[PDB]
Amino acid sequence: PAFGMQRMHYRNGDPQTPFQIAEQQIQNFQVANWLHFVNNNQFRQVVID
Amino acid sequence: QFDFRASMHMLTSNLTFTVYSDLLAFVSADTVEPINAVAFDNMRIMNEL
Repeated sequence: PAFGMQRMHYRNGDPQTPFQIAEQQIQNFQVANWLHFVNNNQFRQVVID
Repeated sequence: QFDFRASMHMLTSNLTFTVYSDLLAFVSADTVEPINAVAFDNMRIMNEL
């Protein structure tokens, strides 16, 4: 709604999350970049001590 | 004139059979889980979360 885009018709069980679709469909760099970070923000498995 | 020999006819029929009325009585039908019910396009009828 902020960017005037049609409401996302998201299918339950879609392989992609809503943020992953929005990342491709959002042309604003800041919003898209934050969306990309949220999509790829993961824990790092590391052996410590 | 009544001619007994000429009036004798061998009537033929089936020895025995059984007649049934409601064919669908012999069919037990169920439906898939409605969450997974598909439409003509092989997609689920309803997809909103």
